[PDB]
Amino acid sequence: EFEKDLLIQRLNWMLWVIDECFRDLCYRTGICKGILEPAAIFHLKLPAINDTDHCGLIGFNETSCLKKLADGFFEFEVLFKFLTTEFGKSVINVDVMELLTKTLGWDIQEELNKLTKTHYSPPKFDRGLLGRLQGLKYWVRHFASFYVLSAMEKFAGQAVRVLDSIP
Amino acid sequence: EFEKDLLIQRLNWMLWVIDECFRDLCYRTGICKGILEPAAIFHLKLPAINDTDHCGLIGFNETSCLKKLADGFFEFEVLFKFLTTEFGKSVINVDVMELLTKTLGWDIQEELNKLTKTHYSPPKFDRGLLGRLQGLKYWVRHFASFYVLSAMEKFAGQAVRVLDSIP
Amino acid sequence: LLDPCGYISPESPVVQLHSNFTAVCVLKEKCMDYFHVNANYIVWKTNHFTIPKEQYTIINRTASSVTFTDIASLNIQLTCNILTFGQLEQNVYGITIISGLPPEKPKNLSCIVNEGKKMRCEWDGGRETHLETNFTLKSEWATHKFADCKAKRDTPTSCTVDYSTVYFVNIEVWVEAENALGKVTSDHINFDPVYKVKPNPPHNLSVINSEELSSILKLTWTNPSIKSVIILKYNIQYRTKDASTWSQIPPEDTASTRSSFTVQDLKPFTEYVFRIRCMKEDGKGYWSDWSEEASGITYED
Amino acid sequence: LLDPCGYISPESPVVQLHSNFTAVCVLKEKCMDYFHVNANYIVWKTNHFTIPKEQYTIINRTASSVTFTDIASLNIQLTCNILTFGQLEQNVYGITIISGLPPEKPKNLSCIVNEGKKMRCEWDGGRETHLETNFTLKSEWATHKFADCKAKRDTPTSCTVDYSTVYFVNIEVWVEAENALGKVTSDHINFDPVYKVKPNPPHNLSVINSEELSSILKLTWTNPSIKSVIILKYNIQYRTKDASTWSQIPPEDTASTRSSFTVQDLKPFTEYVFRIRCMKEDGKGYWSDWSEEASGITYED
Repeated sequence: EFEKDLLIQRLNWMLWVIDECFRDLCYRTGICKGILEPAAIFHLKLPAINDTDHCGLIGFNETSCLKKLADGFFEFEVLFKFLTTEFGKSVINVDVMELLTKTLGWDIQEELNKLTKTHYSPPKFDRGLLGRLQGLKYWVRHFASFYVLSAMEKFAGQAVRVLDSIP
Repeated sequence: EFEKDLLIQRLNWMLWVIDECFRDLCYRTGICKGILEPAAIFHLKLPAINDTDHCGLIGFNETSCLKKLADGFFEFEVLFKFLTTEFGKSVINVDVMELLTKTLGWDIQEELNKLTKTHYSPPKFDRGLLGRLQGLKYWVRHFASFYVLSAMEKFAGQAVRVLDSIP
Repeated sequence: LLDPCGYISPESPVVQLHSNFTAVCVLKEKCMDYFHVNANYIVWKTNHFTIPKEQYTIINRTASSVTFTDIASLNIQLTCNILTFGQLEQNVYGITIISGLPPEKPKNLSCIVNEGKKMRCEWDGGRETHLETNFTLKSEWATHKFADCKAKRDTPTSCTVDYSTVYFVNIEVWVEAENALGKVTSDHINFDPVYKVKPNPPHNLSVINSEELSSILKLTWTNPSIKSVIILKYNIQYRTKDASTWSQIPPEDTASTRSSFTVQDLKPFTEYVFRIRCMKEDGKGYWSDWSEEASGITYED
Repeated sequence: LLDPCGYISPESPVVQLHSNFTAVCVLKEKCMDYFHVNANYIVWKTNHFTIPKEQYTIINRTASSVTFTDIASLNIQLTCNILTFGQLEQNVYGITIISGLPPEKPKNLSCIVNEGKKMRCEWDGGRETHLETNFTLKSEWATHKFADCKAKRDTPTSCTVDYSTVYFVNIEVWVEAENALGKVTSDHINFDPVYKVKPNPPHNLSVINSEELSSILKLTWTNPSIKSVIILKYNIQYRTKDASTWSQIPPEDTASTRSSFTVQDLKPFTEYVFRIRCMKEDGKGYWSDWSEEASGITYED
């Protein structure tokens, strides 16, 4: 009972909040998508669909891809916690994204186990990362916000694509 | 600068609250001073003036007596904590008696050190006792209340006598 | 150890109104030896009145008992004493007998997510129980339990969770009613919070003469932020400044998200008042309150 | 490590209104090498408006600075960017400049113990500072410090301690005002709480024709529980049911604790209204509010 439509409503809600953070960040900060991005060193692994995940129309396969989508969505909770601290006071519903994303991981992680026999386990909530992320101080925290938001926008956007293309 | 008058106002306020607990206990419980006392085994050391404390008119001496008054008043804080739990909801100001009594010990303990050279230290707040006292359950807690109140009434009453008789 | 002559059993009972209750006072052997007494020396008192000896029943030399039947008093203070030699009366033990009723099963449980607030659920508490009764709203996804929401003394029929709403995920909810005489649960309800939204009403309502006709007024407004989650449906009402009742645009014409509407066939140089409300498009959820009223006047013909 | 091209110094300043503020943006050497830029490539923006290049001052090849003088804006968002080759503008750093005033020394600190409530102290906060300012009531006996009482955002000029009043012991009290630009303390006051009591008013006031005369009415009442701590003094007021002003019993006649008073020389078969209040006998403390009014009528002559 794979509820793709419902997962898509979650991805779009998530995309909506994401967009609202960019707009809010751009408004109070000046750091805007493609107009004035940070001059800083990208330095943290962020979930991203590779070709090794075989998720595009050619060479596709739920197996490898759902695995990435689920893994990424679980990895997003730590990021959304950092985001909640940064946008919670100015963006409606950022505070529940850490739960929503766990929800996408769970439901997607349920498909995998049904699709394979390799039994999958939702990754470890990285407290160490949260600690480092929540450890950034002053201006640079907006940079983290910008990069995190960018990575989530791309991923979530791709997830919607992937889910709409599975029959 | 021994402020006896002020210490006496504290003792009378304390006596007042004490009396109010007896009346309250007698009212809700039936356990009344000299009309229906508990049929129970008195089993806890409670401060009390001895003749060894030489506090009466004959053989008196601030030295030995103030020592007892101060010691007892410090020992009363643990008891007043037990009492606060028992009467706090029905008797005004029982909740501050544990501080008032510490105050009588301190001020009296200040006289001693001035009267002697033996340097005195306010005794140890007995957490073990509090723990046992606060450990009694149901009806028997009123018995503890009754005995504790009786011991405090006598002592405090004697303290007022002692303080009024020192020139 | 700071200890007693005897005790009353059962310890500190709570009983149901109209039931019977038997109290047994038992004297410890050591105490009996000390005072030279036995069950026959027990006197019973309630609320300071000596219970007449004829209602006592000596069950054994160690114990006396009294039986209250068809209890109608919410609170009984029972005391056990021994009549020690010398006509000296001393207190053995005491208990407070409390009575009331077990809680009725909470019914008509319903929840609502007022935009900007966390989920709130309401239920009909039943018959008065005369006992301190706790109400706890329980909620959980199939894979995670949320904080129990404990109702407030003042508002025992409602709870507002402390966690933010997560739309598009089914949540299991129910109420647990409990007091000294019983614990019970309402039937469990299950729903997607998205179908229980009560949006704020559209705001910034403005009436503008858009077209160059005298029978047209254009309504404009700002939808509530919740539009990010649900597709809105509206009810647009309008009347002449002097009319007593509201007319309404046909719902079908305002059945999907929008920020404007042109009202037609209005009388010339006439003043009109408008008010609007919205809710989830499929009619599943709650109608928002009416927006602030807005006025406009058509041009002369 | 998730790290930057440069930074602005000082970090996140708070400055006093009407002062001058200089911000220095410095680019890290590594970043300068990467983008092939230097201080000359720094552009400054405030609230999304590019600061004109002529107001910049290159202090060294690594740094640019701007100077705001006589700051009058409460909040300035300053941003540092580099104009990387290709007319590509990228953000280096940013800071928010906040301004306001240091707190004035709290004055006229006074406290009061309203019977039944914990001690409350009031003070005049001074001039508006435009900054989030904390007020903390400090209190201590010579041998013990009580919990600091932090004033509420709503009520910044008052605090109500969380500890119960202990009469007959001198307590040292003072207020600490602090905001980003300064910390300051009011003068310390010292007092025995017993001289700052505001008793509840006497209640259960009753007018009774005690004596068999027509010029006498007997007033009876219940003193407030605080009588256990202080000796009461009273102000008894009375007037005829139709009089417009109150008369008053001579204070000297009601200068010590009592629960009754016989008013004399009253006109026959006339209705009288009474009201009473009390405070510590030595006049040190606060008058309670007036009790509920009480009525009585004298007998016919």
